[PDB]
Amino acid sequence: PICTNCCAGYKGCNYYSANGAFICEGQSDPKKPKACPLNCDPHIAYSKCPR
Amino acid sequence: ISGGDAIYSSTGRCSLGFNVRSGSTYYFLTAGHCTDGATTWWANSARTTVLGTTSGSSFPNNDYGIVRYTNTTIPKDGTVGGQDITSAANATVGMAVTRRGSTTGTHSGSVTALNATVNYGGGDVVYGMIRTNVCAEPGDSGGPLYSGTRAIGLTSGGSGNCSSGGTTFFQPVTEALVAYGVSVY
Ligand SMILES: [Ca+2]
Repeated sequence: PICTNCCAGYKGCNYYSANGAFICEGQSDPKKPKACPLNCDPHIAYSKCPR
Repeated sequence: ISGGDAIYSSTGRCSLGFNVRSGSTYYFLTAGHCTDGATTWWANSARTTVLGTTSGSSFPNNDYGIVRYTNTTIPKDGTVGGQDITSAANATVGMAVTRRGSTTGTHSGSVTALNATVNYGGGDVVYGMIRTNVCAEPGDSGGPLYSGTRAIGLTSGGSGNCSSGGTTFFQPVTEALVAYGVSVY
C-alpha cells in the first residue's frame, strides 16, 4: 500500500484503512507545504482525491 | 542491514539511522517519533525477520530513539548503504551532506541553518534541529544524514518531496549518542 501520514498527505485527498475506514483528510497544501514527521502511518492503506 | 534501510513495527515503517554499539552490544538509532509506542522491529514488511526491541525514545522536544538488536545473525554494517561511517560530527552551515532513506534512496544537499525549532502541529514541537535543502518523503524518517564518513543526523521531518525539492530537518546524532552512551563504528 501507500506510505503517508495525515500531516504529509494532501488537502483534497482522503486517506482510508484497508477496511475502508476514513482516517483523515491530508493536511499539506502542494503550494504551501508544511513541515511534517516522515513515517508511514500503519492505518492508511489507500487514498481517494474526489474530483 | 545498514543506514537507510526499511524497518517495520506496529508504529508503521521508518528507516534505520545508524548501527551503533556499546562494547560488544549492538543497537540501531532511528527517529523518536518512530520508536514512540513501538516494541518489536522487523526487517521485512511480512514482519517475519526480527531485528530487536525498542530500548529508548525521546520525542517530542528531541527526535531520537534506539532499538537493541536481538537477532544475532543479521549483518549489522556500520555503513549507510555502500558508504562506510567511521565517526560522528556536528553540522556546520554550508556542510555538504547526503541522506539515505527507505522511500527515496540517496539525495544530497547542504546544511542551511542550525538550531531550528519545528512545529509539526498537534502539540509536537522539536528544538535544536539541523535544517537542510535535501528532500525526503514519508518512510524516510530516522534515516541517516552524513558527510563523507561522518555521521551527522537522523531524519526528523520536512516539507516538499524528491520530485519538486524540499526542506528537511534532522536531529543531531551526537546528542543521541551521548544520551545512550553508544558509538557509531
Ligand atoms: Ca563503519
